[PDB]
Amino acid sequence: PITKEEKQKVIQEFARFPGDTGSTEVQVALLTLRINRLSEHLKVHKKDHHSHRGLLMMVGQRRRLLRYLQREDPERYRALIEKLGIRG
Amino acid sequence: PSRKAKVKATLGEFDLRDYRNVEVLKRFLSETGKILPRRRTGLSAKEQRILAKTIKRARILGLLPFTEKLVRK
Amino acid sequence: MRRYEVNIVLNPNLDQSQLALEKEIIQRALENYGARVEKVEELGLRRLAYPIAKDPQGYFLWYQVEMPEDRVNDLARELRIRDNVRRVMVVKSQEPFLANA
Amino acid sequence: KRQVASGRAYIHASYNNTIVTITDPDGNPITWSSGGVIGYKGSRKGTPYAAQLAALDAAKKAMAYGMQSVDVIVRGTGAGREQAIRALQASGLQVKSIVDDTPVPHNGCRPKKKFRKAS
RNA sequence: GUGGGAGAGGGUGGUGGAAUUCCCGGAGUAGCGGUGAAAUGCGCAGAUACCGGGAGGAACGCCGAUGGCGAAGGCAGCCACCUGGUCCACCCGUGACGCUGAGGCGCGAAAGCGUGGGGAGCAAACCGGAUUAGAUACCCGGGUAGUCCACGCCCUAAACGAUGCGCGCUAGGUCUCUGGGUCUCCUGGGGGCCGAAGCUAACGCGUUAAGCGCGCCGCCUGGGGAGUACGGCCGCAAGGC
Ligand SMILES: [K+]
Ligand SMILES: [K+]
Ligand SMILES: [Mg+2]
Ligand SMILES: [Mg+2]
Ligand SMILES: [Mg+2]
Ligand SMILES: [Mg+2]
Ligand SMILES: [Mg+2]
Ligand SMILES: [Mg+2]
Ligand SMILES: [Mg+2]
Ligand SMILES: [Mg+2]
Ligand SMILES: [Mg+2]
Ligand SMILES: [Mg+2]
Ligand SMILES: [Mg+2]
Ligand SMILES: [Mg+2]
Ligand SMILES: [Mg+2]
Ligand SMILES: [Mg+2]
Ligand SMILES: [Mg+2]
Ligand SMILES: [Mg+2]
Ligand SMILES: [Mg+2]
Ligand SMILES: [Mg+2]
Ligand SMILES: [Mg+2]
Ligand SMILES: [Mg+2]
Ligand SMILES: [Mg+2]
Ligand SMILES: [Mg+2]
Ligand SMILES: [Mg+2]
Ligand SMILES: [Mg+2]
Ligand SMILES: [Mg+2]
Ligand SMILES: [Mg+2]
Ligand SMILES: [Mg+2]
Ligand SMILES: [Mg+2]
Ligand SMILES: [Mg+2]
Ligand SMILES: [Mg+2]
Ligand SMILES: [Mg+2]
Repeated sequence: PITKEEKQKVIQEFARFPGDTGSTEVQVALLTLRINRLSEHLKVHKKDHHSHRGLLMMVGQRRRLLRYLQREDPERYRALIEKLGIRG
Repeated sequence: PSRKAKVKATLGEFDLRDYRNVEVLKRFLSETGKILPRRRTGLSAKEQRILAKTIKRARILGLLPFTEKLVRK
Repeated sequence: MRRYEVNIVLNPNLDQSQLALEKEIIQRALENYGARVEKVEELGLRRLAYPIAKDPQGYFLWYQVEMPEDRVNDLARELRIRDNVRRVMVVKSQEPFLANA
Repeated sequence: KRQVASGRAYIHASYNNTIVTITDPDGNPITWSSGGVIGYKGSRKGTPYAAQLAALDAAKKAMAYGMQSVDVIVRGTGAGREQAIRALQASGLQVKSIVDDTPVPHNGCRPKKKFRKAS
């Protein structure tokens, strides 16, 4: 799944500054994480349709953010994407 | 109606998550291995749900009865 | 690692020879899958509520371990071959939820 | 003439008839009676009365093998089931203990239409 | 975000006992079965009832609720792994990043279609037995598709709360599921019942609105003709929109 430890690493190496647990940058990071996890989960269990929904919800929940960012700080944006390998 | 004084009361404190305490567990089955209904067991939706759970386990471990022949009819 | 519990009921009609041998198989295969002994109980023989494998009685073993989840099932599939091993039930440990305390 | 003494008497209540079977201390039948055996045919066979004699006609055939005591075991719900149980009691035979053991399944086979609106 | 919670939410592998059928053995006779009453059917090649053994398939008794989960369709034996949603507390990070949502895309009970496998029980069609004025039926005896699994199609429904989604506002009482607290009680989320104000053609609704408001979508415009014809798009077909 995602051990309390595992999740920090992400945040840590993302939080725009100490205690930053909840900034667009961060959020997107974790989303991605989860998303990727689930995705490979659906590489198998192609019939786990109920889990698949959650995927879309995530994916969209992500775009709604990315969209925000890119519109607000077009730089923080490029930054973030250029890091995850998201979109191509 | 039921005038038999629920189980629980006639019992100490135990772990409902214990699928090996035959002596205590056993106490929750009817003459037949049937899992006693709350109106008798004397627990809560939450307990009565954790009970049945462990009981079923014990059975697989062959420590409790799936069913019993009713004596005297 | 995840804390489990490996209940094992094996043939009652044995002896310190094979019986020991089974532990000398079981106890091995465990470590062959990363099994980690935390505490073992051996209530030995007892009268099953219903006959399992024709016989009306079983020898119960117990093994509280902390092995690698990814191979739990792999551990059970294996432990099952032993013909004397008539029942295997692994179940991740939970804190004992008491009632009427 | 094998001599039995003690034994088992299985009652089989059906809504259509009531076979009663007597067997040695552990399975293996000895004698038995039905509703036709005695004499009836159609729905007659089930009548609690038939159930009676049925238990009885199976009572004698039993004593003849040297029957004295019996463990009664009932199966299925049906007319005169209690009759039979009641018969065997006043059959001159020793009725050790009645015990119901009807076969109830933990739900597995789809029942005939006739037994589903009930299910 | 951190820290707790409940759950038949989904996918996979495994596994348990009850029962039905069948095969093997015993023991054992003359019936069984089924109905309103019967008959077809089964049984001396030995059935039904009983006992022990095996094989197989499908469904999980009690627990079980007026209960729980899900977006819907729907989801109950047990275990492990993978995985989704959700609730409470703390009020810690972001700083309006929000709501709705044409088209699109995905999901979607049952039956049905394609390929392969499986096939205990049940059973359209079907073959018989009864019934009746007749019986292409209801009852009874058999029985193929199908029902079960994999993969791929089908996309419909009284797909119902016959009630689109989101937010704010407006008495309470009571029962309940689940979390937190200073735990005769307060507070949060969910499931019910009764009822304030109000609404409603009425029945009824009534903080789980059908009340008072705002935003966005879908839809309606007298019956029949007809969910038909034509056209298009979709489908292997049946058919669907
Ligand atoms: K319900
Ligand atoms: K057309
Ligand atoms: Mg700015
Ligand atoms: Mg004949
Ligand atoms: Mg077969
Ligand atoms: Mg709902
Ligand atoms: Mg429904
Ligand atoms: Mg979760
Ligand atoms: Mg703050
Ligand atoms: Mg600030
Ligand atoms: Mg939307
Ligand atoms: Mg749409
Ligand atoms: Mg189907
Ligand atoms: Mg098919
Ligand atoms: Mg006919
Ligand atoms: Mg007529
Ligand atoms: Mg009519
Ligand atoms: Mg028929
Ligand atoms: Mg049939
Ligand atoms: Mg479908
Ligand atoms: Mg209407
Ligand atoms: Mg209320
Ligand atoms: Mg409390
Ligand atoms: Mg409430
Ligand atoms: Mg009123
Ligand atoms: Mg009024
Ligand atoms: Mg009301
Ligand atoms: Mg018109
Ligand atoms: Mg029309
Ligand atoms: Mg019209
Ligand atoms: Mg149509
Ligand atoms: Mg075409
Ligand atoms: Mg049609």
